Amino acid sequence: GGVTLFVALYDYEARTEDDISVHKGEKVQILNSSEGDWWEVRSLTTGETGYVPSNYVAPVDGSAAMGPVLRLRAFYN
Repeated sequence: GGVTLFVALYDYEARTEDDISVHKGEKVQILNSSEGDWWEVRSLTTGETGYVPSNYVAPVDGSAAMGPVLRLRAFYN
């Protein structure tokens, strides 16, 4: 099957040469989630890659979201 996409929850502004800026709502592909705190991602709006805080992204779909979110997603699908 295809990639599981993630979405930026919050705006994040890159401060160094290692991180990347993302804007809330932008989708990303996860490249390296082998650290808990910082994840390497590909921006699906710029094509750039770099690290963002793991807590600033969440899966777009799937099954780990709280029950009310799963129910609302199903209702509007």
